Amino acid sequence: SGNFCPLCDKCYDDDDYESKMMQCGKCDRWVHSKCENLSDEMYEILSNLPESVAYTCVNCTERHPAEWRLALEKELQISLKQVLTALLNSRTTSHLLRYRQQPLDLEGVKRKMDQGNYTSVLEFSDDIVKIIQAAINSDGGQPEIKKANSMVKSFFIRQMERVFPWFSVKKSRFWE
Amino acid sequence: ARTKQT
Ligand SMILES: [Zn+2]
Ligand SMILES: [Zn+2]
Repeated sequence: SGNFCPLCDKCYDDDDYESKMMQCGKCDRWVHSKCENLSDEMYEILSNLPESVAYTCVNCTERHPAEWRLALEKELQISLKQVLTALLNSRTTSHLLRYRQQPLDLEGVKRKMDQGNYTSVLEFSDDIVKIIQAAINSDGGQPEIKKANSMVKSFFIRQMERVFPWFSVKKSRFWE
Repeated sequence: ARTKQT
């Protein structure tokens, strides 16, 4: 009916799905997300990798870094970049946000992205929400600007929900 | 990768 996590030795029931754990494809043991030093974001992303990418515990992993760790790292960057290129390639948003005049604009977001400094979906989305909301606060009551900013806002939210279904973009602290 | 969510 159960066993113990091979790392922390806490017990678990085979039928208890109210936990955050991964099951090793080789020994069948379950390991806590925390025991692999995985954040909640990474656990969600891991849950979405292809079935062909098996999780393997520390005991059953013969080659380090484990294949799932490589796939997870790449999947995160790919997913983030996906959203960023879609914005950079969007005429309207690029127009209004890529170049302005800590990321002050989408170009700043890219430099950060390229330097490999983005790990958190929350931080990435927050940086973009800040840029969008900043444009909105300075619409100047100009109606064509508002319509435009409202459109890039919905576009961003849709891009985020599709790439990161488990993430609440609408809850961002930076929306006003 | 199999998780409790999978
Ligand atoms: Zn554990
Ligand atoms: Zn194992």
